[PDB]
Amino acid sequence: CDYTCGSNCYSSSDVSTAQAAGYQLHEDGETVGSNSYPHKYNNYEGFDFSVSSPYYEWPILSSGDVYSGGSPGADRVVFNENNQLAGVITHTGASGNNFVECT
Ligand SMILES: Nc1nc2c(ncn2[C@@H]2O[C@H](CO)[C@@H](O)[C@H]2OP(=O)(O)O)c(=O)[nH]1
Ligand code: NA
Ligand code: NA
Repeated sequence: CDYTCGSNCYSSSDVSTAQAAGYQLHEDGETVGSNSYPHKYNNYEGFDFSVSSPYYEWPILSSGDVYSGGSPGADRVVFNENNQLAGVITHTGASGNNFVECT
């Protein structure tokens, strides 16, 4: 696994595919789903991302398909304004409504 979010296993191609879809919607000024993804990720957790902000979060799904407006699940891809990958985060293993980084 390139990224492990709890029990979910993601390759760098699964991440690139998810990011490309979130980035396109972001540029278009449109969102999908009841929680309106993609949307800004503030970095309250204080992850040390090596690319610049602003950051946006978009769901990445364990099933392998691109998020298509249903349940976002626990996992997210985080990307910035230049379509650079910041990281992959999850609610799995985090307390409250915080996130932890996938490893
Ligand atoms: N845990 C977490 N939630 C965030 C972050 N950025 C935005 N959100 C949350 O995502 C949702 C969409 O904006 C809001 O509930 C917002 O929470 P706050 O209301 O606390 O800002 C972040 O860095 N961490
Ligand atoms: Na809009
Ligand atoms: Na809890």
